[PDB]
Amino acid sequence: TQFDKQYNSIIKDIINNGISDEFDVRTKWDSDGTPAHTLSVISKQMRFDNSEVPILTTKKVAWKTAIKELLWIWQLKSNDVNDLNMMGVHIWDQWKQEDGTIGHAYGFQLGKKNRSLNGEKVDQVDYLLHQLKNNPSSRRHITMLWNPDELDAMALTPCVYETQWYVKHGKLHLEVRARSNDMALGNPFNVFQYNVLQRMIAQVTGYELGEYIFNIGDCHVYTRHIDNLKIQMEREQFEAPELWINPEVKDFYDFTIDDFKLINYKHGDKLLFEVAV
Amino acid sequence: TQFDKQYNSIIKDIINNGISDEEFDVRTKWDSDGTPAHTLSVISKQMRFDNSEVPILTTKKVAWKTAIKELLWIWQLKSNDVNDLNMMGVHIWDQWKQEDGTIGHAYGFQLGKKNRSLNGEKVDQVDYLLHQLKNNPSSRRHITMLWNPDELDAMALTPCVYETQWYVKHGKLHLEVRARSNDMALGNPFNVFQYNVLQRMIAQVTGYELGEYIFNIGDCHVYTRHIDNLKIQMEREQFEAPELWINPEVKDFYDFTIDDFKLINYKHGDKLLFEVAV
Repeated sequence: TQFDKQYNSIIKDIINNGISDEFDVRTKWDSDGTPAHTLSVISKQMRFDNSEVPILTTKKVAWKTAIKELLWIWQLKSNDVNDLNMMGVHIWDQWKQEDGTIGHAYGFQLGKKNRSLNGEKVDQVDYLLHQLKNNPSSRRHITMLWNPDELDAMALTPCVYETQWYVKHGKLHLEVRARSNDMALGNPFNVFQYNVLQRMIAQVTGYELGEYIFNIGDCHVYTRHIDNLKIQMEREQFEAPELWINPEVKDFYDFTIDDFKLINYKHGDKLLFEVAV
Repeated sequence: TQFDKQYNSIIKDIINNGISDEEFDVRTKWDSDGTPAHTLSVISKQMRFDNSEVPILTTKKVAWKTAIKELLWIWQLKSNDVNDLNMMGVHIWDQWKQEDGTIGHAYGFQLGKKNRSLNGEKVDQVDYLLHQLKNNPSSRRHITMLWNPDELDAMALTPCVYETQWYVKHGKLHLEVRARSNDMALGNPFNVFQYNVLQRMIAQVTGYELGEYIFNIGDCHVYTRHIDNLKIQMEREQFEAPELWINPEVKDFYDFTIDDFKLINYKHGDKLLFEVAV
């Protein structure tokens, strides 16, 4: 089910069939100031049966950071970059508002007590966890970050803004969607990132692992990256590593960064891609 | 393209690889005998159309005039009032009206909520979308959302087709919608066609060529009692896709009326009955 396999397939597709954007996108390369151009494809999907962790081996993926951001969003449910800073992460400071938050985005949405459960207002994460055990057959296991009533109050809108869970035959399946995704930098980080969430949720609810589905709306690549991306497609692919999660954790809110450990993560080498600002 | 071919493919997929929910206590029941209405399903299904044909089912008839009427009520009128739908000669939503005659804060109510700031004025999801398609094409945020997290409990009923994403690339306007769950026998044919029409209405009033139409389904299923007829329908003779005519003179989204729509040469199979699940 290798991520390398499907990644390569999409990337190759975008290169030989992508649609170029130039009065469209203004993205000066933070390096020489020149404009960044993309090639994009619409509606792509990668499916994994969870027989292995979906992660890249042709290029190293920052697994630890993926999990720290994940926890900050889903567990702590905060929009405060400070909390994330205390976790040793600084990749969100560029969106830090006056109060240190990112407006009413990401974690803020997950923490709003807007669902009436047993006479009390509960948030999206709580409601879900409860309904996954006490109402598996439901066709409405949905988390939504794209709140239309507050899009203006968000220092930044989410790429991966939704997920739908399904309990089919004792198995927990997860489907997430990214409205936009940078295949070179953002994608690998996000695919692995949400698989961990599935594995976390499945453990605390007591379900076996179902299928993992990642949907991308606007699938794009920066032209400057194409050369390396083509080099990456020739790099050797190894067997997926093993992800260890503390089997003793039974409460979602009890997972810590220490409870996760990737085991035997063999990868390609350094091949960094420039970031466009 | 051809809705019939892709539809049959999903239906057959369900029949052969579906997973039932027979061991669960389901909220759905048969209106006839009250017994639990079980489904058989597949997860994550997508149907893509290049718009060289209007995606419509020919193996049985699709209630196209109601599809469009419903569309106008939700999108154009942005109404949650069932009485407005009644005046259009539709009574299928009557079962869902609360005392106030509205279906709560669902569908049209979300689309008509003035929540986006635009030129020092608050607009709704539809106005904002229309402006942005012309003024800010290429944005990766051309998204409408019916699934409002804050409003979920104040909705008489939760939407199946709850979102859309539009893509303007080289003049062509592309549309991708998503249904969280879709009953393949009764709701799907209706919903798919319905959204294609919305693509055409918008592409006409924004002056874009028709791009791809993509329909994604989360929980793709069929109710167990519908399998024998679905089996029949699959063996039926398919017909050439009809032609949809939309008044070429309408330049504004809100100027459309049901009369501006007319299907020409719509040939289809005989009546197939399907028990209603509640």
